[PDB]
Amino acid sequence: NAQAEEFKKYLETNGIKPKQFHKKELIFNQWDPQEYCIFLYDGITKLTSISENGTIMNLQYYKGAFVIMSGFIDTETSVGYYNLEVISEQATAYVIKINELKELLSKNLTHFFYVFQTLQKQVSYSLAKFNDFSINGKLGSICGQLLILTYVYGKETPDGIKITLDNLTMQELAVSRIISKLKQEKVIVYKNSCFYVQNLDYLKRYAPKLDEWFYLACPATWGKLN
Amino acid sequence: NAQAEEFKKYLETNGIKPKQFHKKELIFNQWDPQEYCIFLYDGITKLTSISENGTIMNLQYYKGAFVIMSGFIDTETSVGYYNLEVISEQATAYVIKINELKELLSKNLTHFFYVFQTLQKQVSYSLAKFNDFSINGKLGSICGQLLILTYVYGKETPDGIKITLDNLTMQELGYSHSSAVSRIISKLKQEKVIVYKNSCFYVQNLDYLKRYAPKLDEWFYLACPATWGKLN
Ligand code: NA
Ligand code: NA
Repeated sequence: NAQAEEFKKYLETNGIKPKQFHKKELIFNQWDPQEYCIFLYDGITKLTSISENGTIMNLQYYKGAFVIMSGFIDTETSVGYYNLEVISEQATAYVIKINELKELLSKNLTHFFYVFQTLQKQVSYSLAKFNDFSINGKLGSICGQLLILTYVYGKETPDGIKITLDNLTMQELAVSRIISKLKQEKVIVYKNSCFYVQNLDYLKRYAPKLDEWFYLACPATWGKLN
Repeated sequence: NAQAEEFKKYLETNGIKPKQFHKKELIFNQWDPQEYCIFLYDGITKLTSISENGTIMNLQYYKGAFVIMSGFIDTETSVGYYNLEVISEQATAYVIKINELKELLSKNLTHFFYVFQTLQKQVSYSLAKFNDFSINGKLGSICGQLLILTYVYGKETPDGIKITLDNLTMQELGYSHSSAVSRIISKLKQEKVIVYKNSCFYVQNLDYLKRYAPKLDEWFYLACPATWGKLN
């Protein structure tokens, strides 16, 4: 991701230093009155919410390089009260107050467009997941998440497409019903302490709009397993 | 609003004329290779995806003023195979090409921020919708849709917060028939939180919708506080 490398070099040349975080550690929480822009450079995180009765809901997942923003860029108020929790063993992220982001992007249109496109990618990803859901319910939801894991952390082997993601990260990342029936049906295989995908076509068949979204947004990655 | 009218005058000053569209017309279709930024100034539209077997899927509804885009601004490549259908009797929208938009935004950062924040609102909207869903299933989904309808087209009257929306648009949204949905709707009608009278919906217990769709209420507060304050 050359755009992300250029973005980090821009950040550092302007005195913003990388921070490291450990699993379960929060980059920002939902009660923070300071709005941020997190350039998640490396690792995996989850955007979660805490309801009034303390129930934790997992809303989204992100992997570096990506941009998460807790405030609006111009008004600098909150876009929504959330927590960004690290779920990989380690994570590297650049934390910026929203106003400093406004300045930095204001003096560079290239990286401004980069962050813009990260927003666009979120929006189109949401639309594709909603389409796949409207068509196939939770089967399509799970097929889409499995397809994303396949395209991202997938490696071909004589046994299938190994999802080379740490087993602990996989655990951290009705459901059981249809996934048991999926591996029942040989779409996935949980042999040798890891998931091997052996029916990519099935996944694509049931998450067609997310497959399209990945084809357009991550064409390089999409082209290796197709 | 103010920012929308400023963006409209900016577009016109840069030689971008508005365009009219009748109901069911397509502002753009999935096969058009040209990418666009669409500034829907007036009216209502819907973003559809057509599956292999022809099933038109309704993904999202947009109301003017708002901004839709079919291409990524950095790479100038498509964000997806979508259609933008007008569901209003009439709609006024500006059709800019993606590269022309890049030029126009690079020349004035206030409009750049306007569009940036539009996308931010859309992202956080999806997040809030999914949160309320994960919490309260279809009850929360329905309460949230009713809440956003009430904030947009709400009109305070002795009969509650009337939903100032055509019965045609209301049928397009389907409120007027899924089994599960009817079950929820009937309970709500019987409880006297929504009353369907005068061929139109009224809301008499906004607190119920706000309580069983909390994250969307929060979203409206944080991104549309002008509208949120009218009914609070
Ligand atoms: Na916060
Ligand atoms: Na397109």
